[PDB]
Amino acid sequence: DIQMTQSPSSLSASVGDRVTITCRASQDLATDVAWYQQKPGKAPKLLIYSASFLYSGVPSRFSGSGSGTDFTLTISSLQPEDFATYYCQQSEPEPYTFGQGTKVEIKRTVAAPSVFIFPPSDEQLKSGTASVVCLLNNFYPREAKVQWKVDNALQSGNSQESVTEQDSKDSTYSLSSTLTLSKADYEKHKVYACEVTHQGLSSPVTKSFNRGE
Amino acid sequence: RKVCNGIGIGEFKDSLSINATNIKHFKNCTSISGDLHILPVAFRGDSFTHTPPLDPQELDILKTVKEITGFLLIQAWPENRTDLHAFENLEIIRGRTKQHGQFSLAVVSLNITSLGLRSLKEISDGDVIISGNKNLCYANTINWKKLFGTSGQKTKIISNRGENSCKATGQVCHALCSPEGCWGPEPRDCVSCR
Amino acid sequence: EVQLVESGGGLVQPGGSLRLSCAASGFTLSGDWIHWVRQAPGKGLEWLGEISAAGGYTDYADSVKGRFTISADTSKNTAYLQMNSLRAEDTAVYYCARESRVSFEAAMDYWGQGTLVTVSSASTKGPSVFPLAPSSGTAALGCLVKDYFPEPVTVSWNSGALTSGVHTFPAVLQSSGLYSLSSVVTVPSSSLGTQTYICNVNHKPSNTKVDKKVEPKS
Ligand SMILES: *[C@@H]1O[C@H](CO[C@H]2O[C@@H](C)[C@@H](O)[C@@H](O)[C@@H]2O)[C@@H](O)[C@H](O[C@@H]2O[C@H](CO)[C@@H](O)[C@H](O)[C@H]2NC(C)=O)[C@H]1NC(C)=O
Ligand SMILES: *[C@@H]1O[C@H](CO)[C@@H](O[C@@H]2O[C@H](CO)[C@@H](O)[C@H](O)[C@H]2NC(C)=O)[C@H](O)[C@H]1NC(C)=O
Ligand SMILES: *[C@@H]1O[C@H](CO)[C@@H](O[C@@H]2O[C@H](CO)[C@@H](O)[C@H](O)[C@H]2NC(C)=O)[C@H](O)[C@H]1NC(C)=O
Repeated sequence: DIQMTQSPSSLSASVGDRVTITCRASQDLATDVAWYQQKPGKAPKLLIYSASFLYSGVPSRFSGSGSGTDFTLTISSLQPEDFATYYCQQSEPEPYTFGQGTKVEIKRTVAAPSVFIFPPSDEQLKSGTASVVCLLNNFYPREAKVQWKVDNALQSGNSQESVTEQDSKDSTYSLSSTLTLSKADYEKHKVYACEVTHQGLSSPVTKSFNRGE
Repeated sequence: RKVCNGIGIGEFKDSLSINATNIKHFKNCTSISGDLHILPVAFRGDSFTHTPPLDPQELDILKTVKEITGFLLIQAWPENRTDLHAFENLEIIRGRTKQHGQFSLAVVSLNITSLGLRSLKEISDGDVIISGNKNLCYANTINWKKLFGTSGQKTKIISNRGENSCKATGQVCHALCSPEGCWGPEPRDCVSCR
Repeated sequence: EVQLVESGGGLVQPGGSLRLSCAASGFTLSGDWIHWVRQAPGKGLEWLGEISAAGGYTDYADSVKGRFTISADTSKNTAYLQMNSLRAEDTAVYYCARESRVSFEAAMDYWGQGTLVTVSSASTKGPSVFPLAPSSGTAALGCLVKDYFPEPVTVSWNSGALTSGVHTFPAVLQSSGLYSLSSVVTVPSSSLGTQTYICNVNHKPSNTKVDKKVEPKS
């Protein structure tokens, strides 16, 4: 096959920044390169064909350049909604090799999480398992430390986190941490606490509840 | 071996259905002396009688039941469940008492794809009505006449999954089954083997 | 106006087979070229093959030749991807896409939403759904969607009438080998007594929908 090698692998840029993504073909493709934008959980969307031609309805901040082996996609002024993975494609002939993608994430000002805690439901408890959920809502940057304390004892090996993809409007993230205990373990302790450390917090924030109260 | 009262008798007097509060009383029962009713009210719960909704997992309590002397009425079932899993060990329905004085087995408006009554060898008296189970196949494969103990017992299988649709989707007896039919698609569901 | 919709994704045991469908609307498959492209979770795009429904000409990636094949029913305006002898590594979102006629090249101008095929020696399992009760200005509430397999589930609130402030988290595989996620929403605290909140969970791999009303705990 023809190889299509994209660089950089990822980038973090601010709103209004110029962004340049590169794609190198292993042989001469003339101008037979297309570019796509893929948002998470969505199908790729066609941006550019024949290396430099803007597909109908695509914003003019997107442009493409190059011929032969070296091709570039430029976003003249990055917008928050431009968070995506961008792909080049060898568009002629088969097998139409796609590049490995470049992930573009948005850099913005610090924003503190709003923190919430949720006890297990009585419905789940009758089933023999307790899930305790901590929510960190709408924060930046992504990096956060979230720790579970049960009657002041730090928990390890019994929680998992999930983080949303960057919001296309304000570039923030949200995060869930879920602590899993047996009903028996859950019922032998009183205080359930989620402690959050983050750049936007002057000191860590704790949300907690007392079982049964 | 343990005999327990059915719905309407003893601990189950004035109960409409097996339900969250009464289902514990069937623990370890091998024979129901009376009838079993499983109704939508069981799963919805009932404010008037202070009955919480039945956790469908509690139905597993019934797996020890081998005999019902009266009738079995099932008009609600976890939509999640493809067969009558809790009754996989039921061997005999006697129909000494019958629903409306007529029916010993009534399986009505469920989401099941097969009956799964793999241990059932006899329905001594009463009619069988299998009605309105839109996903249900396999029921017409059973030789009901052979399960029956009283001349003139009837089986009516109405408004379940169309015969053509069961054939088109492959929901017919496994190749390993004899002509006696089956309770579902698996070799364990065959009434008898080839 | 042009739309493509893939269906047929779900759990397949290793060694098993599956046929995916791609329903076109707004244009006829006959007269155009359609491509199948897949994407393993967190990975890049891989072209699989193409078909001209008119004439029935097909071409395939070397990686799947002999195992995957493409067909089309012009009366149904639907294309198909037949996949034999599936392996764990074939786990991916499968897309169909129309080849554009803006130019000579195979720029792909319309894509379906994709359908997720999971190849695993595991069992299909529908989700348990538990409320994340509010009030513990703004109230947060949600649903915990736990212990399902395979992916994916979708979640809406009040049948899609509530979208503002909703976060449905990426599923995470638990140590049990079953997925779990939460969907949360923030709403005015003052609305808790006057607005019903229901999460609608769809687990297409097990053909299961679940609705859960989430209310303040008493
Ligand atoms: C049927 O679904 C339930 C869960 O579905 C429910 O979630 C509840 C919490 C409520 O919100 C309901 O309204 C909602 O529909 C599953 O729990 C059940 O699966 C069983 O779960 C048991 C505990 O996880 C487990 O012990 C069983 O093994 C499991 N059943 C099996 C054999 O898979 C579903 N029942 C099925 C699939 O038969
Ligand atoms: C569910 O079963 C319970 C029994 O566990 C029923 O409760 C009985 O109800 C009758 C009629 O109201 C009373 O005579 C009994 O005193 C009740 N017994 C107990 C222990 O509570 C209940 O009625 C059933 N509910 C439904 C709808 O079937
Ligand atoms: C009601 O029963 C139907 C029939 O079994 C269920 O739909 C099936 O779900 C399985 C996955 O477990 C699919 O593989 C089948 O293709 C489905 N059947 C068809 C052809 O529709 C349905 O899930 C049940 N309802 C609930 C709420 O569980």
